[PDB]
Amino acid sequence: SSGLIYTTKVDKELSSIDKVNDPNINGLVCATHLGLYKFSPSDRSIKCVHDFITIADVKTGFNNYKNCIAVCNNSTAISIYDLNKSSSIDNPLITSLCEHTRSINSFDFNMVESNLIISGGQDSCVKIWDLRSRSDISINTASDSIRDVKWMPGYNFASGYKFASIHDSGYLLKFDLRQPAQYEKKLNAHTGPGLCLNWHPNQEYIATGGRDGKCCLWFVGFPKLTINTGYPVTKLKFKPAYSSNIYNSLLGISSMGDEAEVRIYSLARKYIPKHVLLSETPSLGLVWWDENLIFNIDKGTRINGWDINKEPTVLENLSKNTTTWRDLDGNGLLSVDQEIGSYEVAIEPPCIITLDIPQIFNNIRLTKIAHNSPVEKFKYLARQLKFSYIVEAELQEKIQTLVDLISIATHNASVYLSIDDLTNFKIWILIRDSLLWDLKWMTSSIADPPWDTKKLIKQLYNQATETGNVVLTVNILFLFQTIYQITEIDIAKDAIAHFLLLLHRYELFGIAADVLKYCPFEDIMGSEGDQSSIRLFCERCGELITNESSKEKLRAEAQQTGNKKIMDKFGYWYCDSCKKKNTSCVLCERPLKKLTMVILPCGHEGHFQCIQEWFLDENEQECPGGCPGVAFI
Amino acid sequence: MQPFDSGHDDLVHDVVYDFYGRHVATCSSDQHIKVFKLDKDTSNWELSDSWRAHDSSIVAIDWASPEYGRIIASASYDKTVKLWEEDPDQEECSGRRWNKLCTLNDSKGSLYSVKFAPAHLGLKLACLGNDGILRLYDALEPSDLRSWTLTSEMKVLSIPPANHLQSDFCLSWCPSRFSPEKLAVSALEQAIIYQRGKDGKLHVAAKLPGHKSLIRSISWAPSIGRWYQLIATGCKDGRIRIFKITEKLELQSNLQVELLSEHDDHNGEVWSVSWNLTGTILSSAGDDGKVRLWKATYSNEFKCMSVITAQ
Amino acid sequence: PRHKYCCPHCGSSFPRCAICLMPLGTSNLPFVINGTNRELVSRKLKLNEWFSFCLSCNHGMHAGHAEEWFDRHNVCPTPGCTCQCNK
Amino acid sequence: MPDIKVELLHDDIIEAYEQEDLLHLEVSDIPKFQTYIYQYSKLLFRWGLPLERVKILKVSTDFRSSYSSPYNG
Ligand SMILES: [Zn+2]
Ligand SMILES: [Zn+2]
Ligand SMILES: [Zn+2]
Ligand SMILES: [Zn+2]
Ligand SMILES: [Zn+2]
Ligand SMILES: [Zn+2]
Ligand SMILES: [Zn+2]
Repeated sequence: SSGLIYTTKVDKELSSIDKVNDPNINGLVCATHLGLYKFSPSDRSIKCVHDFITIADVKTGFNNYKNCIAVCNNSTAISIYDLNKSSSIDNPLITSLCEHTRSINSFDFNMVESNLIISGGQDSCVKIWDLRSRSDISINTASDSIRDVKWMPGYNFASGYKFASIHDSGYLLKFDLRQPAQYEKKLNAHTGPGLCLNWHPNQEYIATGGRDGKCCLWFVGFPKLTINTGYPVTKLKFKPAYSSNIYNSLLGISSMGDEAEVRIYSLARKYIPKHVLLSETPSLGLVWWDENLIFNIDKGTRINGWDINKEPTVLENLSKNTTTWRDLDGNGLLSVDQEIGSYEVAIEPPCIITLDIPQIFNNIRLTKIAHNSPVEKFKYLARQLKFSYIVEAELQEKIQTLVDLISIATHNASVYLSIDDLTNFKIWILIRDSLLWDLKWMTSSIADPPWDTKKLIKQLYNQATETGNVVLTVNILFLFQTIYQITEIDIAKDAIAHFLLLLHRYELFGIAADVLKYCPFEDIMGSEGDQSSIRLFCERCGELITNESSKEKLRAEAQQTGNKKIMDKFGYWYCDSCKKKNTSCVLCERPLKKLTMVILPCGHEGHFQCIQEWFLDENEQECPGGCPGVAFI
Repeated sequence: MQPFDSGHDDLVHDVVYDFYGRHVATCSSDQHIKVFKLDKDTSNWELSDSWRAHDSSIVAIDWASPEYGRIIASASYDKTVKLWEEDPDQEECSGRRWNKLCTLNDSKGSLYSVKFAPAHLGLKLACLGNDGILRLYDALEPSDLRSWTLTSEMKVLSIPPANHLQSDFCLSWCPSRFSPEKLAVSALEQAIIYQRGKDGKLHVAAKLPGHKSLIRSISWAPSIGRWYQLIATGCKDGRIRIFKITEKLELQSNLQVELLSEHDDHNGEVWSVSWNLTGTILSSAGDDGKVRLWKATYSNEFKCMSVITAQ
Repeated sequence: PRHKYCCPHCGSSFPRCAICLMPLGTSNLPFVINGTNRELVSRKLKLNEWFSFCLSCNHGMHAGHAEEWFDRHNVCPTPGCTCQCNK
Repeated sequence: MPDIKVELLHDDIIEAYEQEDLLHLEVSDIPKFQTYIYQYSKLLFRWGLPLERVKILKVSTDFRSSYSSPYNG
């Protein structure tokens, strides 16, 4: 990234990291490794490594104890170390402290009183020791498993006598040095275990976190702010600064697992992070060196460092506006009228701008010329136009095709002239006269002239598809594609499919059915053939109602005779296998042949009039046949 | 129609229509999706549902085809894609109306773009994110909506991006029902068209040139009868680019790319482009609160038709 | 399955409507079938989206779609079928 | 709701309203109108039609003055 400054690699595994609280030197303590990892801005490397010789986090001392490092090794005692006592002759051990009967989960040096330390763990007891001298003061936590205990920070800028505890019982317990065995403030932090505890650097605000994934801010001087991270949060480290307002606090939310990243949240914007600092491997711990630099360790054992004053902001990269269209003219066109805020003091609710572009444009036009409703026009031209057409024999068929295409062109010109748009009446008059020219040369029987039928029809098609007249180009594609090869079959079929999808986008379905019923291209919408076919099994014998014998007999009788009305006797209301006579209506018990109305949960037929009368006029809710249920409405 | 005020507590990122234009789904960074409905009475927008979908900023949304039900799909910065099917029995503005179907938590990076395929491909879904690979999720049996299988895992980049926070990905499908399957990938600064050959696998078909900065949007155009196809790309640099794609019938068709027009009229950063249903008028929204409409002139060159200001 | 009917063996939806190409047997469609005293109007609107089919050509429609189609035409809306389902 | 400002830029309807001509012809549309009209005027003068050549030359000269001495003294 841009703000990345320091990086290296470690040959062995790491567990935690802490900062040497010293403005003179620029080292770090990484946790059984305990290395004084010193970084230098001249080379941007942490190659200066002083090789000084579990569920724990390493911590360094403050104030007069400016050189003490505590780490847990055997999970039963706290081991103190000194950086000055790192020589070969000098013993690199300080007097250890051991009273915990179970595993130690946390410990922390105090920032105001250097001779006082705190810890905790699964032993359900918070103890206080002394470094100048078994603990001195022990506080029972009522069988609550301590995960984190942190001191109240001093943080001398332009106190330290209290501490809090997070627990597996989801309770935040504020304590006091001068008030042992009695918690000062008790708060129910989270449902389930709470795994995070830290204090705000300036104000008395405590931000926690646990298995609920809700980083909740608590006032200790139902929560103040709630950040629904969703993942189990494991670590929080506030930035070192003077935050006069509590909303201008940069907080490092991090988790442990296969998806771990350094996320630096500002409390002013609890929904967008400010830095999503990410490494090649999942991270484990993050610490703040100063007001700018923050380091981390990872599963890949790389001591990466970032500069938050030279990092891109996540808010700037996020999408700010969007547009979509609803139809051809632009009856519905959207935006978002949202303002970008800051990470310091949240946002007014954004306004989605739905605009009637044709109405606004007509208003501005009529205003400009003083010194309608083209969706209805599209409906009118979809409904009222004639899209459908339906060796001497071929000549006669071609002549008849030209004649009734002339008739269709005349009808289209007339219905354009009915609504008074001359710009397409002229087009269809041109097409009609070109067809008349072709008809007169069929009856009478270097580049082509511009009044040639194929060339002129193709040029009018190209002008229509460049201008945006969907209806006219689609009409030309139905009427003059097979006889005049205008474009490829793929382009024509795609245009017809897009026109039918456009008709489906409006509530114009009968028009789309009219268009698809007489389409010369047989595979426009769907490739399964009969997608509306409903084959039935017999209610008496159980075999499928195919009635092939009846169809064969009626086809033979209609072939031997000269009428097509014999084939109207074919139907699926009777069975040929079991000789079922007819299907009866559920209300009137009359024969039912041509249109039914199926009741869904019980499977009963019925006329439109019978079912409609029973369910609207009589206002009944059950099936007429009698069924254990309600087939309402 | 009139503008309406959402209940969103932060920025709205992606807004997508349904098929019929009667429903608007707005996904935002406050971990929320708000689906609105267009009432025939009084001609104003009323809220229908508003529920929490993800644990981070939802950056993309898309409706499915109307024949497969009321399905939206949300991609966010939680490295997940979650689908939502509407249950009409529940009351409106209750939060239990839209029920989760499946969570496609397979990306190692945060997902930026989700797009449904055209309805003639089946219920097919696409994903692009910070990992740098294009993922295709198909329901081979559309009987059950909870059975999604990853059918294509194509690497659109030579290397994954090291700078993960400075990236933006977009996808756009080709709505041509009878042309071969085409998909547009705008990964970081390129734009690659992907076709399906006889092998059943995606292949690189053509590359849109230019694009000096990050690509914030891409939009294929619905060509109703045209002999060419249009792709509109919006960039971080602020330049609208319209590419004239021509197709002539291992891939079954070769593509030639000609930059038809270039427009830097947004003095800033372009965040979205979207054609209309004719493929003639193109919208373009910038970071200045301005929306411009582009229509092709008599020559093969688009020009700005209007500017929409939101004072 | 009080709002959506499917095959119990495989889960596939019903055969599609011949007018709007939506799968039949599903209530609460995205549109309103305003086919050819507010309670009776609402009952008619929710009655228009039912399962109606002809017993001579076996082609399915919504009730409102079949009522609106056969108020202007007299042939089955499926391509390739010549069956006067009205009378 | 905010206030939305709409600014039409090069609207075709306004430009059609601002045009008194049926067509906006140019010299690029008809490159050789002068020579063809002049030669047909010469051919018309060779016939017994001396007014038609004056009509056609008046049309040509009107268009030439639109996009831009034997009878003087
Ligand atoms: Zn039978
Ligand atoms: Zn009856
Ligand atoms: Zn019944
Ligand atoms: Zn089945
Ligand atoms: Zn229907
Ligand atoms: Zn039929
Ligand atoms: Zn029938």
